[PDB]
Amino acid sequence: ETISQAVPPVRDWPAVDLPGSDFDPVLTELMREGPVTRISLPNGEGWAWLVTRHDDVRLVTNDPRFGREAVMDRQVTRLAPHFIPARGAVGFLDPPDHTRLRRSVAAAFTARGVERVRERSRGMLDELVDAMLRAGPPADLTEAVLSPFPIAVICELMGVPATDRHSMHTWTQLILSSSHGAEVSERAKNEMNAYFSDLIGLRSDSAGEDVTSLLGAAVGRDEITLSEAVGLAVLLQIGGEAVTNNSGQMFHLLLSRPELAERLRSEPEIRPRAIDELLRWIPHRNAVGLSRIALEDVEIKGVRIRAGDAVYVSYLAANRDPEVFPDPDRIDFERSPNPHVSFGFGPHYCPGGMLARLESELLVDAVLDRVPGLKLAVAPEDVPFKKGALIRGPEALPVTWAA
Ligand code: HEM
Ligand SMILES: O=C1C(O)=CC(=O)c2c(O)cc(O)cc21
Ligand SMILES: O=C1C(O)=CC(=O)c2c(O)cc(O)cc21
Repeated sequence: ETISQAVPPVRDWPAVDLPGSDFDPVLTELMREGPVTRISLPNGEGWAWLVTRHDDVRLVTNDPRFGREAVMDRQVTRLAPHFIPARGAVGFLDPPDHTRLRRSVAAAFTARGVERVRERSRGMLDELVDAMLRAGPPADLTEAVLSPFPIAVICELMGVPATDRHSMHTWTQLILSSSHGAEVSERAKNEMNAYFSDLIGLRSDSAGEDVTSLLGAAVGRDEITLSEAVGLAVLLQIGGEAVTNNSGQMFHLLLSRPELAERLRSEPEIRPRAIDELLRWIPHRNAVGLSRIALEDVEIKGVRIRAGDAVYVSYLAANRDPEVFPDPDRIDFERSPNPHVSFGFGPHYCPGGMLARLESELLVDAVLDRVPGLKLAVAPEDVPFKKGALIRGPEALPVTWAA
């Protein structure tokens, strides 16, 4: 019985700033190589496994045999020189503890929960768009709207005072500053970890609808510890700005394809489905994020993952799975059920998914029908994207309209 292979060599995945929303050439390679591959990233050390197919990604992210808690142990190979989550944040918690932590704020993030901030956010967005309309056609449709809106929405939902929004943005970008943008990221994490400790403890020891009040209440009832509450609050706060990057890519795409743009401009009722397809397609991040450690031996597509080995999943790769999404690279606003995974999978799935969709829907409504014929001020290829980041997106989005 011939001796075959299951030894894909370790392939280096250097830090590379990609153009616009173009797919990562290296990930394409890894995908076709096989369902299970091995990678080496800029920071940390080792060669972690990489899963890329839709079904296997769901398996790894939803199976108790793969944990996050142990990732803190050794120094797994990764993109960021530092680890983003705190030593007790949900990102580094497994089911037992992870479950009661997510349960503490779950009601604030369901479709029903986030719809409660819908109208409030709409007014907030109109104020930003109106201010832009007042300034003048030449505008940066990121600094004017895409950045300020998501920041205001997450701050209002978290219970962060408007006067502190600038601090949140400063710290978040230093932490997600592609991390290799220094490492000054650790001090920024600590400062943010101190801010939320104060907020949760200070004032949030009463009754409010905001998330920090909810967390403070849970801490007071001894349901979760401080630190657990702070760790979760910080990840929610930084994650809230993910909509800036993503919607930036969303509008760059739309403004690059007149066919797609007019259809959304003419058919408002198809916008929710269309936005979900865009979310599937847009390559949200550079490379991969946070791995999981095999807690025991597990076989994936004929490959034995040894206990202790690190394993990454690529949600971007899974969203381009030919088997699940026929003609993966094509943007089809109709799309069958299309269960992408841009918001992750398993216990760690994004708590902000519904909120992100709500924000994107409001942004599209305002940008397409509030601003008279908005359009890119330069060629799609001339739009500058962030070069040295974790979450991909425009550094600036030059636009004009018709006023
Ligand atoms: C279109 C915008 C967004 C995208 C594409 C996105 C995507 C993701 C992905 C891929 C993960 C990884 C799941 C894993 O660990 O395997 C994640 C986690 C997370 N996201 Fe988002 N996200 C978005 C917006 C948000 C927003 C607005 C918030 C704040 C409400 C948020 C909060 C979080 C948190 C707290 C986690 C960690 C969950 C955990 O480990 O339990 N996300 N997100
Ligand atoms: O763990 C990941 C991860 O592995 C990939 C991500 O994109 C991500 C993210 O966008 C936000 C997060 O809170 C966590 C992650
Ligand atoms: O981009 C990353 C990333 O590269 C690793 C992360 O762990 C992470 C995270 O825990 C939360 C985030 O919002 C983003 C990230």
